[PDB]
This record gives sequence, C-alpha cells and structure tokens, in this order.
Amino acid sequence: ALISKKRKLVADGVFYAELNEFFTRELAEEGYSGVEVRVTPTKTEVIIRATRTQDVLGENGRRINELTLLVQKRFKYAPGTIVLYAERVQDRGLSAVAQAESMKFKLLNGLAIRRAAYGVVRYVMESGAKGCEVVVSGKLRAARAKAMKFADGFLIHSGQPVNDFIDTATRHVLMRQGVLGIKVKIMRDPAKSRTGPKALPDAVTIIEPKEEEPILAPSVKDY
Amino acid sequence: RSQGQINAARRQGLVVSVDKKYGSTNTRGDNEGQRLTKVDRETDIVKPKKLDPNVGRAISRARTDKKMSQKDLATKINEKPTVVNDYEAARAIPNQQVLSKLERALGVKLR
Amino acid sequence: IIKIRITLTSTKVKQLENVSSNIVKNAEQHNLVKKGPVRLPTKVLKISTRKTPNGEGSKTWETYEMRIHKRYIDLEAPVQIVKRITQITIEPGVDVEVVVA
Amino acid sequence: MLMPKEDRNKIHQYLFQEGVVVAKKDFNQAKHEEIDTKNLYVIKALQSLTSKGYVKTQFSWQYYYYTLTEEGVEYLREYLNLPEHIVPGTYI
Amino acid sequence: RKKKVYTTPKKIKHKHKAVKLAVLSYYKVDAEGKVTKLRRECSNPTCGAGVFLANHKDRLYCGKCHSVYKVNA
RNA sequence: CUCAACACGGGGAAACUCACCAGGUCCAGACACAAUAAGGAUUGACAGAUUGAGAGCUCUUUCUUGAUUUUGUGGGUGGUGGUG
Repeated sequence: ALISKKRKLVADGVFYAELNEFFTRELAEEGYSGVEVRVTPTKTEVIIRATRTQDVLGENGRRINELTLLVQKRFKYAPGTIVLYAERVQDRGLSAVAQAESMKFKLLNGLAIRRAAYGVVRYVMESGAKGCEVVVSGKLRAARAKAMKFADGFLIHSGQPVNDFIDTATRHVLMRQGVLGIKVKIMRDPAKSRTGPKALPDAVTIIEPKEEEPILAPSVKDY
Repeated sequence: RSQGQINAARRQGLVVSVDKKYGSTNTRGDNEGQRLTKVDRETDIVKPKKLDPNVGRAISRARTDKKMSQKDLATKINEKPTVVNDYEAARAIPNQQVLSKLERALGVKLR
Repeated sequence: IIKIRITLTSTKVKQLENVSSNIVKNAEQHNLVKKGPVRLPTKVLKISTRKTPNGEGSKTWETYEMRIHKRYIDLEAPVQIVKRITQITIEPGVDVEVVVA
Repeated sequence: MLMPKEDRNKIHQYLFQEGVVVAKKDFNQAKHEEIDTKNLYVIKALQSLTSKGYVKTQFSWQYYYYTLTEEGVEYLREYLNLPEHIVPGTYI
Repeated sequence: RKKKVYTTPKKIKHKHKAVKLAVLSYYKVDAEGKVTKLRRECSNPTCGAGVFLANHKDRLYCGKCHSVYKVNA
C-alpha cells in the first residue's frame, strides 16, 4: 500500500502487459491466447487461456510450477500468494490471436502462402464467424514487397462496433528472405454475443403482429 | 523400389506401375510432401522437427574445425553461407537433401 | 459493533456499481445504518503522445484516457459479519480496501 | 569469465534449489537481489550453461528467464549434491 | 569514418604475463630436517601465518590484501 | 527539402543522452577442438616512474592467486555501422 490510486491502477495495467508479452513469448508453441488477473486478498490468481492445457500443464505438475516461480521471482511476490491456472480457450476458431499464431506456424512449416491463408479463413467461417480477413504483407516471392489479403464474409470497420465485434492480431513471422507481417481481423456475429450489445446499431427488428377477429361478438361474459 | 522387383515383376506383363512421377526434374525431392498436407488440414499449431541438439554441436567441429570454413563448406554443398550457419548450433528446420549433402561431403555419419 | 469504511476503486462502471449494490443489499439484509455510496468525481488520466515514431508528417496528436471511478461506503457492523461481507463481493477489476476505524 | 569458484557454488546451488533464475538484464548491477554474488556473474554463468544445453532462456522486458532442463538437472547433481534430490517443481 | 590513424606510438603492448618464474616456495632447508621462516608472516588476524611479505626496498608488502599491508622495517 | 522538410525526430543536448572529435581502460570472445599447465593454465596488487587521473594502464620491484582463465583454430556476441 501507501501508493496513490492513480499510480496503483496504472501499475496494475503495466503488470498485466508485462505478463501478457511474457506468455506470448513463452507459450508460443501451446497456442496461448490471453490472461486475466484476479487481484484478491489471500493469493491473487492468474488464468492462462491456451488451447493445449495438457502441454501447458507439464508432466506431474512441471511447466506450470516453473512458470509460477518465474512470475513470483520477477514480480517479487511472496511465495504462495500467486497461483497459475490454465483453462483452455472458449471456441479457438474465433480468436484472432490464436488464429494468427496458427497462421504463423503454418508458414514456418513451408506451407504455400495462398494455401496456409485460405485454410485459416475457412476455419474461422466454420466456427460461426460472420466475416474474417487475413493480410500477408512482405516480400512474398520476389525482392520487392507486395501485400496479399484473403477475405470472406463481411467486416465492419467504422466506429464503436469495431471495439465490440472486431478482434485483431498482428504477428511478425521470421523467414529466410526477411520478415512477413500477419494481420488477422475476425468479426464475430452479434447474435451469439453474450454480454454487451447483441446487434449492430442500425439493425431494427419488427415484432410480427397477430391478426384479430373482426366482429368480436358484442356481448358480456360474467363471473 | 530400385530394381528389386521392377524387372522381376515385369515377366511378360510390361505394365504395372508405368505412371509418370510428379515432374519437376530439377526441383528437390518430396520427402516432406506428405507432411505438407498434414500441416495444411490440421487446424492447430504443430512443431516442425524442432532442433538439432547434438548433430549441431558435435558435427560442426568434426566438419569445419578440421580444415574448412562455412563459406567453403556451403560452396561445395551449394547452399548459402547462412544455411550452414543455422545448422551450426540451433535455429533450423532440418530438411533431408541439405542434411544429406552435409553428410556425404564431409563424412561424419550422424543424421 | 464498530465503525468501518469500505472504499471501492475501479476502471469499469458496470463491474463496480453491482459490487456496491451487493454491499448495500447485504447491508439491509440484516439491517444497519447505511451512509450509502458517495461517488467521488471521476478521474480522467490523459496521456498525449504524438502519433508516430520519427517526426515526419503532419503534426497529429493522440490522447489516451484511463477513467478511475471511486466509491466509499461508511458502514457500522458487528465484528463477525465484517469478514464475510468483505470476502464474498470480490470481483476482477475492482479494488476494495477496508479501513478499520 | 574468471568468476571465482565460491561464486559458481552460490549460483549453481540456487539454480538447483529452485530451478529458476530471472536476474534483471543490467550488467555491472552490483550484487544481484537473490544470490549474494554480482548480477554480471549470474547472467554470464548461465549463458555458459545454455550454449552447451542444460538450461533454456527467455528474455522479456529487460529481464531474463532461466529454466533448468532435464539434461541439466542430472548434471548439476554431481557438481553440487548427491542423488535422489529433486531440483524443480517436480516435488509434487 | 573510413579508417584509423593511431597517432599514439604504436603500442599493441599488453600486461606482464603473471611473470612465469621457476619454482618458488622456500623457507630454507637445513640438514635433517628443519625449516625456519624467511620473508616473514603478516600481522593480520585474517592472514593465518601463510603469506609472504615481499621486501622491495624498505617495504614489507602482503599479497593476501588487495592493496596495502605496510609493516615497514 | 513544395503542399506532404525547416519550436519536426516528442530533439528545452553543461556530464549522462551521444550517434561526432582528442585520448585511456575492459571483454561482457559462449561453446568445441588442440597446445601450455600442479617443477603453476592464470588473477590481482603497496610505493615510485608514468598518466588528465588513487587506471598495477604499462614499467621497476616480489608478493598473491589458483585450473575459471591464456594461446591458436572455427565460431559466438554486440553495433544510434550501411541499405527505408
């Protein structure tokens, strides 16, 4: 304590960003997608959002007891006051961070660019997305850089609904010729949205009326 | 495969397996052409033949500390001098044709 | 009984107001005097970077904001029920401190 | 590195004791915060281990992250200790 | 920057190579068999009678210390 | 270097920043091989000379250190060095 809330709330943010960049670098080979911290009294806890939890949770408790030590050594936590959980991913076909790492590692196995990228867009469409778009930019097959974009569905990128329905991820893939850039935008449809708005702002639905009987039989019914 | 049966199975029939190959005739072999489909249809990340743990460390010295340089060594195997550079300790995906020419040009029998 | 004070600080409006609502709901589940949620003025923390790396282009500026919402509730309670109500309403993004006197 | 032998012992034992070292990318940092030795020694001792195997390093935000591998835990036994001792978080 | 001139006199000079003399640990030996101290020990409590005080010219200098133990005589 | 360079590089530089100039240290050259090497691989130093300098830089002197270093061969690493 003894720190102002202005410096306290900012320091919580930079602590989160340092953790997130650590796990992108460390759990790159396990399909990592994000973290969230739950600052509680008595052992603040950290959850790791990675597809293959059977790999993140190593043999007999290794590979996450190691990461528990690595965090509390670097951030000077007391022992036992931080624990690391790994629940897997909510529908990995719709996360742009996870689908960019999939796009990255498919490129590093020497897959053709047009095949590795059409295999990502069609998987995201299979996952119930309304539109997604993959951009590969760099020196693709020549010495002069170009940019290829692969799209399906539709995407909106205009306003506040971008903050609601767009997930973006940028990845640097390191090649023999140089560096290629991977950009994945995924627009999850608002119909399956659980929280927040559930429709686009200019979408109107009219409740269909039920037709009535004309004469309606002028009379009285009593009790 | 190679003359084990392809003449013995040709006893007055003359057609079993006479179809044409893939058809490059100077582009390299298809030793990973099977694995290229598997990384295409599997919608996750797979690890590409991770590293060269001791075939890097031990065979760099037996090849190059003997007489030679990598600028010389990459010239007789016909690859760029950074290809041998990433076969030195780590940081490569090892393919068969490059690793075969690495073996037959300098003798050390580690694959 | 003892005079207590609970201070809430967060960057999320929706996640904070329901926590204070649970605090007051547990406060008149078993009745005691409220001195209910007094909302402090919101703090806007502004960082104005330029836009870019290197200074080529029109001199365009951005401003980024973090919004700090703060609320304190001044309760009095027996010593037993203090711990349970301070431990049940724990939610991510909301920082709760409890001053003893 | 010259790195006198009584400072390999402090470094190598602590890597055996926990299995992790983080250690603060800053050379000439004057007595690293966990081990009683210099911070330059901690960074350069475990660079020697990494090149031969025995440990894997991650770097992020001016900090290193050292993890003892399974080819290094067996080696670090006869360097410092006797058998049937568990270095890493393998101990339940 | 194209090259270097090195206007300083052409000094690729290096340190003394921790100068390699012959075997030197000798108190003195008499016949059968005793030995007595020469280049006497230090007055340091942390030098437990194992260090040799060099005598350059009117100086007694210890090497267990980094810099300075001066019991001059 | 027209708009789309010229209170712009968040560039209000006393040192630091710092990339430039006159000079002095150090290796922070991992690992592998080979050699030297427990008749010592090597490391550090008081005083004086010397030096901008209380830099053992280097030298005079003779103590200390002990197998991590040194030398050579390949590499490794770093670079506000080049190419936007």
